Amino acid sequence: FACKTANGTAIPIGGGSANVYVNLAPVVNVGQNLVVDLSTQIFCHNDYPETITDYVTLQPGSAYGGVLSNFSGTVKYSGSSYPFPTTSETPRVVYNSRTDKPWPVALYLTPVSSAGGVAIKAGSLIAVLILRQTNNYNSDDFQFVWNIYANNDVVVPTG
Repeated sequence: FACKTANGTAIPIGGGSANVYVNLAPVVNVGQNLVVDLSTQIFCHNDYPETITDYVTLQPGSAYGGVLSNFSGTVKYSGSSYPFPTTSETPRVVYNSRTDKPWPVALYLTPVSSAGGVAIKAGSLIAVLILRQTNNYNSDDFQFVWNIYANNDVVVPTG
């Protein structure tokens, strides 16, 4: 399980935690508003698929940070939505190929205002995600943290 950002920046492997800088494009929707689609920003593969299959889950306690710290919403993880901040462990995503594919994650916000918005500055913290990596033929089982930072200035709609 080895990942990088769309800008080309490596993300640590093997249990190291990371500061991960991403571009975001928030959008207002009926119901949940999109904060960031990480599936356009973080790409991952498996460098040893013949010998091991990787499984990755999002752990409880994953949450917004910075100016979004007080907000709730949902996380779409591999085609299903779950409460955010997370209070349970998601099902597993499988990595079994050397070909980069998205980390299939998008973060949404529950409307709490009438037409409000929150400015996110480039360089500021968006979210703190806790990941857990396991595999099929081993007992290796470790957790690590991705601090998600904004690359660009945006307005997140809260209405």
